[PDB]
Amino acid sequence: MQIQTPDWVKHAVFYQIFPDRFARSKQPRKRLLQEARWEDWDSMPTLQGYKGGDLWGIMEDLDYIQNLGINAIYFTPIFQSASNHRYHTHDYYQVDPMLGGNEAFKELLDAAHQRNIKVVLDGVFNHSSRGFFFFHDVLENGPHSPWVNWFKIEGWPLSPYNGEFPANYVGWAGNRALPEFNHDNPEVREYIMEIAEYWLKFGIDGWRLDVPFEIKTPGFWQEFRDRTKAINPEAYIVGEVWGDSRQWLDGTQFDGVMNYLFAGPTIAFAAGDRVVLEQVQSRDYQPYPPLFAAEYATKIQEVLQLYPWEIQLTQLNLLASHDTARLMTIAGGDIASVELSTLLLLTFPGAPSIYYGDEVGLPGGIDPDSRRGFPEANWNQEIFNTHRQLITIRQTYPALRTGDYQVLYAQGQLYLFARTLGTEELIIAINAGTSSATANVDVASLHTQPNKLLYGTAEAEWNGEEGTQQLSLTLPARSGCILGT
Amino acid sequence: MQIQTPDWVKHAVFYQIFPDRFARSKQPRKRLLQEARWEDWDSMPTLQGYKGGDLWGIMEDLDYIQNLGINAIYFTPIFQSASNHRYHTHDYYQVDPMLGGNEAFKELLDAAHQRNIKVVLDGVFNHSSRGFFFFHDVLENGPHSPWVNWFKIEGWPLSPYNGEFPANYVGWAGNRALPEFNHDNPEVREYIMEIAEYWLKFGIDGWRLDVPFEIKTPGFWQEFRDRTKAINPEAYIVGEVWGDSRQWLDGTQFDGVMNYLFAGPTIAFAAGDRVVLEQVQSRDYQPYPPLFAAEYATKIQEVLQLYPWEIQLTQLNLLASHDTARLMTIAGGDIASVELSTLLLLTFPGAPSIYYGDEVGLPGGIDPDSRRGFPEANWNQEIFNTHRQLITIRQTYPALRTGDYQVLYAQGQLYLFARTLGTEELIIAINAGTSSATANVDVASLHTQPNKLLYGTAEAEWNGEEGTQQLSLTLPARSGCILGT
Repeated sequence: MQIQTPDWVKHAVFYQIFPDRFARSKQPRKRLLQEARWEDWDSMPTLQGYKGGDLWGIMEDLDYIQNLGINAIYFTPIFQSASNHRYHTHDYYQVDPMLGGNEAFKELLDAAHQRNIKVVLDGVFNHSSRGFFFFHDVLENGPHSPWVNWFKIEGWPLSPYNGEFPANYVGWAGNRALPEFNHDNPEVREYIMEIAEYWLKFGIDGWRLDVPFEIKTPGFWQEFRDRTKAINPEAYIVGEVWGDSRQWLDGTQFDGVMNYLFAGPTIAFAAGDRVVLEQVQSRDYQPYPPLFAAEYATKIQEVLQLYPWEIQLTQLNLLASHDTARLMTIAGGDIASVELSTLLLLTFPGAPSIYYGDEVGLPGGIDPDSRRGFPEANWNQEIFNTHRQLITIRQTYPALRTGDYQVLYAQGQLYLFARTLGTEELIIAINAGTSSATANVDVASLHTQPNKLLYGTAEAEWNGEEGTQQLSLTLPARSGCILGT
Repeated sequence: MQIQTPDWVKHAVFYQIFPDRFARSKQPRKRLLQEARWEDWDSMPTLQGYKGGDLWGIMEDLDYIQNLGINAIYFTPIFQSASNHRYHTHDYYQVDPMLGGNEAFKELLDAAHQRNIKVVLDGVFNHSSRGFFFFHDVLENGPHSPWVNWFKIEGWPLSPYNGEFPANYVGWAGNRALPEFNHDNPEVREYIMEIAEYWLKFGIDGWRLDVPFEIKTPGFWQEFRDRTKAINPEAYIVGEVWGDSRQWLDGTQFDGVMNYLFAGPTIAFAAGDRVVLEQVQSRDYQPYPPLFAAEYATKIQEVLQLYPWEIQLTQLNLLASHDTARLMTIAGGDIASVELSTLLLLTFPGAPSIYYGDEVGLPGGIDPDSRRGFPEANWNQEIFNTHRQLITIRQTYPALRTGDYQVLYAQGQLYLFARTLGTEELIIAINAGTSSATANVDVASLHTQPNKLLYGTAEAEWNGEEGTQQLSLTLPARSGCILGT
């Protein structure tokens, strides 16, 4: 049973979207009352002047997305839930009406696919909301309810909304809004597995798993993988696990996780002291303290020799997420830190992921509604071009996607590694220092001699003999470059 | 715009069913987890040994139903709601999973239709439940919720479950479990109209309207009729209104109501003193005090000259309902009262309705779970035959369905009326007394002379001259009969 992971993931460029705040469509939209008179429309305020984003919008902006060069988008939760509480699932079998429901989602899906762009959804199965039917039945029937043993019910009576009282049931992180499921209970296991299957049949391209480490019922995720893969052998399973994910990466559970273990160090190194350290994020990743090329190298090599390589190729690398401060903001505004990080991210083994906004420099606070961006131009044309250029490159050269990863130099604030697939070899260098740097590396590992600047505009590109290759590289302060040919 | 009402209703025999307590199917049923392993089934108790009724059952017993001679069944609420709280709608766009959901309902519908039997559903639109999505959003978002103006919100904060506090929102009959809608709000009007349309397209045969008199937003039910009739010109609209329904019976709203104004008197007369008078029912109808033939005649004639005749023909006559004590029980056990009432009901102008169980004598208390019957034999073969016989007759002779209604005699405890359509005339007599009775009526209204006992076995069937007809009828105590030919 050799380990296998979706090959399309291995060459994909992900784009994480927050649909409620990404884009609202143009032409009139029968948001909720689909069958409503365009005459009585002015009579219905809520629908007539709806504000936040919908799937319509996203679908309409598919041009922009694809132009950036991202071939797969993956959202937060989009199933039916109360406003700005998308994680308090109310109904898993419906897309939220305010987003356009199943009808709109269906159109986005089809639209994205004709363009050959995948779509992954965020599954929240550790807990739901008070309105979730079965919980409701329990709240409406107390002890006499048929599904009391579907949740983690402490005692009675329950105070789901009051506060000054106990609710005698377990809520995610001690909250009475996220009633936790009793995953041990096989019936629950079944209901969930069916939700996964339903959407896969619906035609979605895989699952993101919210806080999948909270669900510890043995055998769970393996079944989740079988029942999922059964429906679609090329479906992508990604757990949002911040930290050592070896428990779920033996090849029988997830295809990979959102690699925060790559995010922290990269920023620790790429931004170092510049890291704001209020926008952390310090449940999620450790982008501190600042690292030097040698510390980053040892840290990165630790990360890379941690999971089976097939999984490493289907890891979802990132620098920002809905749960964290945007990139431009976490770097105190330093463009350099943004260009250098993205450079490492887009040249790292695994699937790179961009948080909508970062390709444009859009800033993002940590909490709350210090966010927002429907991400009006209203950009940072510099950093955007970095993003689009780097993505083309990663799509132009195969070694950057599935090549190997070998550190060549790592001293002071200068870091050089090589991505190599077959005879195609590339050298990537990062000057995280403020002073123009220069390194003489013994590149005896390579079989060729990358001497063309595919990106980065660096100097000291002097090589030499062939018996035993020798290289001298000089890069401007706070810069990076890709060498090829 | 001449008044029109569904002609099929005019010749239908309705059967009111309580699906949760009518019949549970036989063969294994994947009740909730449709896609579940038959191996892990013993692992899922709730589904493995489910108790109460489902639509499967009903569908399976379609033979019995059709054998009784009922051609149209109509239920209580069956949409998603908490157990034994079917009126606390949680989701109008789903049949309750415990009943078999949309998948099972679909099969019953198809099955009933191939047998040429209609199906009407109970619509509860004046209020829902705490779990109803939009209410939930309001409970989860308080003042900041987008649909606060979708309900009747008094103030803040709300205590939807506590009790010792106000909930600052209006609940049907001062209850905090039935959050009332703001029908004035056009958006609400729209959402509802769409629910009606949805199910009609789904292929249901009309709507029963729960407490439709509580929804007083002007123009409501007329729109409800247009949008409904548009989808299906032969759809049946019935309001559950106990009392003078002239407000909704002008021909532009309902096709008729559940005629409690016929139920009360009929029992007042048919059962008189025998009426238990604890099982009333004394929000619903006035089956008291006992009436004499002359009081019943004047009362019945008042009822008949109350609505346009087209509506009278599509009125839903009844003697019992889910909201009231069964017939056999309300008559203290007196079979006579049961046979006489059914006789009047099945020979009255409009659509007759039988509450499942009454055709078998099954008893029914008023509250609570002094009910039940999956209605195991376990019958009353006498009263059943009365029911089946009388139904055949009503289906055999057209005058009993759409004929006119003329009182001939009404003195003491003896009542005689005639149903006449074209040249087909029938005489119906009721001896509500304990002593064999006899009447000499001047039947100069008739053009014929019904002299054959189609039912009832009575005596004194002596007629006479033709210039001016004269009739003498003698019936045993507590008896009735139908005369024809």
